[PDB]
This record gives sequence, structure tokens and C-alpha cells, in this order.
Amino acid sequence: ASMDKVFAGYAARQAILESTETTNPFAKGIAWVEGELVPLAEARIPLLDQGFMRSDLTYDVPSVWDGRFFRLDDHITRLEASCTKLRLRLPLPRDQVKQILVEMVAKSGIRDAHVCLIVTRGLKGVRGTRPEDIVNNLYMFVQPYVWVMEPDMQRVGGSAVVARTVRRVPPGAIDPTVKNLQWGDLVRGMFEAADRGATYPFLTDGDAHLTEGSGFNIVLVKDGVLYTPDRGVLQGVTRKSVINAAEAFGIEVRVEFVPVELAYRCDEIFMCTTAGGIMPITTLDGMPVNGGQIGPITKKIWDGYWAMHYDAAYSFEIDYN
Amino acid sequence: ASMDKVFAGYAARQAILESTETTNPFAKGIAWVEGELVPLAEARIPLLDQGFMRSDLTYDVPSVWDGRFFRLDDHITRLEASCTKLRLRLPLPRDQVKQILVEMVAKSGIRDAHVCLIVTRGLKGVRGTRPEDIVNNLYMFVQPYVWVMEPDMQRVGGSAVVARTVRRVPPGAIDPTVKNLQWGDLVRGMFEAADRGATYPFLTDGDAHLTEGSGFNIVLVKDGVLYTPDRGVLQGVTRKSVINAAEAFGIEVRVEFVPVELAYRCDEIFMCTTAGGIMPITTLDGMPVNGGQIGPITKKIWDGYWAMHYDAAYSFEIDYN
Repeated sequence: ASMDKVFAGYAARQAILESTETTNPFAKGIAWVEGELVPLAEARIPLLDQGFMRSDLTYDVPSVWDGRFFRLDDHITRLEASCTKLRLRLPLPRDQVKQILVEMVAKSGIRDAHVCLIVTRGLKGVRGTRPEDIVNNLYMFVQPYVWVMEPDMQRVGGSAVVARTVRRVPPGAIDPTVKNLQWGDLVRGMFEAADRGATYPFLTDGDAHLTEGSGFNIVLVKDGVLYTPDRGVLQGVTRKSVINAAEAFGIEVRVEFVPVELAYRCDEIFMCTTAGGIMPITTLDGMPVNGGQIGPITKKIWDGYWAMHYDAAYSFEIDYN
Repeated sequence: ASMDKVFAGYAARQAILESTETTNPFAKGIAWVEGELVPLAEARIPLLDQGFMRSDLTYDVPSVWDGRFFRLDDHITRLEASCTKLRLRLPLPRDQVKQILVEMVAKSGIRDAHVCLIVTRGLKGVRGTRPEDIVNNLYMFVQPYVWVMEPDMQRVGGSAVVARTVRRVPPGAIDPTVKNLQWGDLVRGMFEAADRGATYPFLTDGDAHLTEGSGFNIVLVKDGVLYTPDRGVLQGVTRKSVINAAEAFGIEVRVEFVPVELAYRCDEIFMCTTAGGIMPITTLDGMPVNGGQIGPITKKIWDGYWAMHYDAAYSFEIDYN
């Protein structure tokens, strides 16, 4: 139903944005460093920031679609929860943060965007420093919307592998409910998928069950029911939205341990993430997924997810003036 | 034997270094960014460097002691091996890198230094980018020598706990032989140690065997034999030096699986790392280690390690001009 209109609207807005790149220095993105706004490519951070020297940070990425922020409060709440888990504190009041983000989006002119917030430990690390001398740092940026699966590929589905050379970092080492930039396993998964002639890695928990991939959650569909891992993964806002849509449609969702074998016996597969939305998978380990076409439940969820971007309960319009 | 002389020499050189800070802007450290040398506190990197945005990097840290580089070639070789494991290439030829590092140390005037080299994926990530479009980035810096255990604590020994709230990232998720800045588990360990009234965390593999801690390897001594984990840890150059010293002294070193129980029954414990050297642990989980005094084999290894800093087989003198 909705792919043609959603993608044609994006293409039209994107053509306007691209036409402005020689006159609007923020059309390729804008960043906030130390209270100053700069073109994204020009943004620089201290080499000794502990977000670099120990990846001692969390981040979150709400999005803007067609000039409407999508579930912004959910993302800021998750960022605050991640900060609490790491003993960080968002460095400005949350209402001020939201005001800055809206200002940045409006100044950029970007209708479709990813809006990244990063909170780091600061210039002084946990080791040795008296806890009262720790001052956490905040970096924020707006960039043109990033696609983990491009629109043309979403029309046919992508190719995934269950990774065999790497598995997901377990929660008792690094908590995956804290969105983080320690991607060592996820980068290994991306290289493995490419080495195997595929694009997307699905990582196991190291114990014969599925977790997530390189920046996305995994959903399996079998006999009219959605299955998605509970433990070992980020609790995605896209996944939350999939659950809202499934509930509205009367489709059961099981958020539980998902055995690896189910990926080989299921009727449909899709990935979900803010950077791309609902991303069908139609080849797994080199084999068609149940015939190789995008499935009917995936299509219903796809349309429902994008409709939520216009529902006032999940989105709001930004004033670009 | 050697602690007084080693630490008095360092204290004397530190007083000289501090006296140069008002006339040498590099005396507090110097960094190399994009071929330019800048005072360390002023060094900045692009916000979108994938070393920041995905911790997609490796690093290595040779040191200078009393104006002598210690095992520099071993560290550059390990950096190149880590780069190979991550599909990264050191940006400059290794002989040019060494010449730059010596130049930077000389300009700083620092005689006791840590010298950090970082190789990142660059401005374009693994995902999506044509492999030929990837250009890796190099950052280097010299800083005054950093102590994981300060000199006066090395005199009496430190307190450790076997961590119970976190375990080490396993090798099939992130390879710990690649020195890396993805410290999520190690930072959790440091907070746990502090919460439990100790200074250092020892992390298990979760499977009842010891690995390493927050920036150091772990050595247990029992009945005249040293034991240190093989799998799950960085193959430290300090640990290598401990092995060289032990072999010279006729002390057996077993690099093998070390059950957690051995830490509670052993005669001595020490940590080892380039940022501090040989670091005795005299309480574990609140209990004195075999009486709570620094042990005789620890002291022999301590003295042997520092002697190797003046042996031409392991070191060379920098010309500071």
C-alpha cells in the first residue's frame, strides 16, 4: 500500500534539500558543540574526551520525517535511562535540550533527518578522578536521514546471515539496553555478512538464540505471530512502534527468547530501526525466506509504522520559520 | 630493593619537567593530528570520525622511562597486528611513525611518558561505504606517564575484588588481543570495585576463570610458580617482560586457564601494565593475600622489570637536544 507514496514524498523533499546545498551551509547537517552551532562536517571534539578514549558514553537517535519529530519524548526518556545506567547525567535540562534540537532542525531546513544526542563521561575518566571532578559532555547533531536499507531495496527485501564468526556482547559484559557506540561485534558482523555475499548480520547470544544486528532489531513472523528477542538487545523505539501497530491490527507479538532455528522455519523476516524503519529480509544464509517475496504481515506493519508518523500521539510538526 | 631509587629518579625528573611548563607549551603533552603538532589539551578530532561514532579503532601505548623508549618495536608490531585483525592499515610507514614519535617526545621534554597511537576506520564507516573509499585515520600523542597504581600505593600494595556484577567481553564478541577502547565492561568493573571499597576489579570470563582487569593483566604466584590467563586477555608487553624476567631468574610461568579459586589460595598477586609497571595486590575481596604483605617474587619481578628499561635489548635512549 504505502511504499510508493512514502518514498515519492521523501524523494521530492530530498530533491529540494539537495538543491540548497550551495546556499545553506547546514543542509548537509548541523552540530552543537559547547553551545556553538557548526556545519556537521566541521564539528570537532577534544581528542581526550572519554567518549573517544574509552567509548564511555551513551547516545540516542530520534528522527524527523516530513518535518515531524517522531516519538521524541520516548528517545529522550531512553537517553536519560541510559545515562542513569552508566552513572552519567544529561548535561542540560531536558526541555532546553528539546528546544535546541528543534532550533537545529529548523536552521538546517532538513525535513527528513536523524538527530543524534551523545552524552560522554567528559574530559576526565572514571579511573582515579574524584567523582566530584567529573563533568559530563553533550554533543548533538542533525543529519540527513540515514537508510540502513535504501528505499529500492525495501521494495524487494535484503539478504542476511546468521553470523557464525562473531556473537553479540552479552548483557553481563555490556548492557545492550544502553544504546552505545562500542560496535566491535557489530562491525565484525558487517564484515562477515559482506564476506558471505550478504548485507545484514543477525547475531546470536552465544547460546543458540537470536539477539539483534548491526544497528537494528530482528522480527520473525510465523503462522500469523510476530517473535522478537527480549533479552540481549536494545529495546528499540521502532520495535515499540511495531508492537503498537501489531496490537492495533490484532496481531500477537511475543517478546521472548527466539531460538536460532525459528529463523530457518519462519514465514517472513524483517529488521527494524530508526535509520530506515521496517526493512524486509527475503534471503537468509543464501536461501529464499519462504519463497523470497515480502510477506503480508511485514507489509501491514510497514504501512502502519509510517502512518504513525502523522498521528499526534506519536509525532509533532516542527516550525521551520 | 629498587623502589626507592626508581621513584626518586622519577620524582626528580618530574620537578624538572614541571619547571619547563611556563616556557614549553608541549611540556603537558603533545599531539599529532593531520600532520600538525599541537599541545595535547588543544587537540581536536572530527566528531564524525568512526573512532568516535563506532569506536572503530585500535590503539597501542609504548612508554618512555628516564628518556629511554621501552620496547617500542614490540608495541608497533602489536599495533600492526591489531590493525590487520580489524582490516585497518597503519596510515604511515612504521619507520616514519617511529621518527615522528621520537620527535614528539623530544619536543615535549618529557622523560617519563606514555605515547599513544590510535588508528581509526576514518570518516566513513564500514556500513555502506565502498571499501576503496575507506581512508583510515591516525592520531598520536605523548603525555606525562600515567599510573594505574601510583608509586606510594605500589609501596604497600592495592586492594582488588573479583567482579560479580560484570564479566569480560568474550573473544567471540570482541577479540581482546586487539587493544581497543571499548571499555564498557572495564568501566563497570571500576565502579563495582569502588562500590565494594576496593581500588581494582579482576574480571572473570563468567565461566569460573580469570581474565584481566581495567587496563592490566593479572598474575598469581603460588608455590614459586607464576600463573596468568592465556585466553580472553590482551597479550601485554608488560606481561611479556614479566615472562622474560621470570625466565632469567629461573621462575616458571604458566600462561593457561586460571580458575577463579586459585586467586583465593595463592601466595602473591600482582597486576601488570605499561601505565604503571608491576602493581602488587595485597587484599582480595577484603581479605589479606597470604598475610597482606608484598611478596618476594613480586619484588624480584618489580626490580627486574625496571632494570630492563636500561638494557639495550629492550630500550634505546632518545636524543632530546
